[PDB]
Amino acid sequence: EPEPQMVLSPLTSAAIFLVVTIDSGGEDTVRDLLSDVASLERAVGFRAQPDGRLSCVTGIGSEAWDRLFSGARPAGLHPFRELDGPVHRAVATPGDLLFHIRASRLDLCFALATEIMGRLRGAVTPQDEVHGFKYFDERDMLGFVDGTENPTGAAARRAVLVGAEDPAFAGGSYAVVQKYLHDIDAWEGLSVEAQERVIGRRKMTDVELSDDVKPADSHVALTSVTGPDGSDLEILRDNMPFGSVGREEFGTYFIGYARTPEVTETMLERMFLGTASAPHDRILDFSTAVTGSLFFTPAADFLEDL
Ligand code: HEM
Ligand SMILES: [Mg+2]
Ligand SMILES: [Mg+2]
Ligand SMILES: [Mg+2]
Repeated sequence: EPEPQMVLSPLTSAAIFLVVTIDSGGEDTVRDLLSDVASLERAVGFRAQPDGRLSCVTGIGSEAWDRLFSGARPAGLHPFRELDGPVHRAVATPGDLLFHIRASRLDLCFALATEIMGRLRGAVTPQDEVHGFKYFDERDMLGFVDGTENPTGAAARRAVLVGAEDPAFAGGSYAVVQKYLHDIDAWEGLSVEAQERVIGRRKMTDVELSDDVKPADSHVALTSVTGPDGSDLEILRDNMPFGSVGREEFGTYFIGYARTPEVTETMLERMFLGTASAPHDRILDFSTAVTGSLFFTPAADFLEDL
């Protein structure tokens, strides 16, 4: 019965991440926009189907939820949890609404962002806006393939969609965003083999390092999580490169979706606070988080019915 938003998108070479705060008294304008956001997605995207692949996933933050709605809330919806590691910090930054806009073309993303922001004029203040672009063969700004071990099909739906554990919000998901900037000069001072040690995969061929070679403080080791029952705890990432050459800004826009924030926050805790065998994730020695926000992306029928 409950239809998910397009959390599980086919691959898209362009994206706009829009994060805004809701102004005092902007709630009615926001509720009106939420009830139309699927209609606007069809209005912009339909004429470019099937290759356009335009979608918007709309998220609401914990504080914004309690300003917009009354009664029961999604069981896991809280402000992003700031992590204060001995070396690396995951900052919490303002954000009430997320529009995760993806397509095969930036123009479609741009036109939908314009229609959305057009309707929210006078009710919201811009916080963050990133225009993301596919970078060669699905690489990120560190020169590694990014997305390889994402779950797909049924395994992806089981990892990202709320079900019987929170029935009133079935078909929703939890999105965590962090905008990362990379120290490309420091990164380029490492050999390819030193970089592979940091990530935990081979750079050109994208083959995972063997169990006896993969460092405990590699990115892949610390973001590989097995639950008590033995099965892998997974998230769905759609990381997007961005930047500005004049400002020497070379970034990764991280977005991770999970059926509970506990899986994503377990990964972040291992990365920023480490484990018995790792001080922290070596990727953070080349990567600074400058935002951090958590959102609930409800079933599409929750937004339509407002
Ligand atoms: C800081 C910028 C980031 C970059 C540049 C980055 C890059 C990558 C790369 C290159 C891989 C290996 C290929 C793949 O399977 O996708 C990877 C894997 C992964 N990343 Fe990250 N990542 C970043 C942040 C994060 C964060 C913040 C999390 C979680 C909160 C995360 C979770 C994962 C997971 C779950 C995998 C799959 C590991 C596995 O099961 O094999 N990443 N990432
Ligand atoms: Mg990609
Ligand atoms: Mg530099
Ligand atoms: Mg694995």
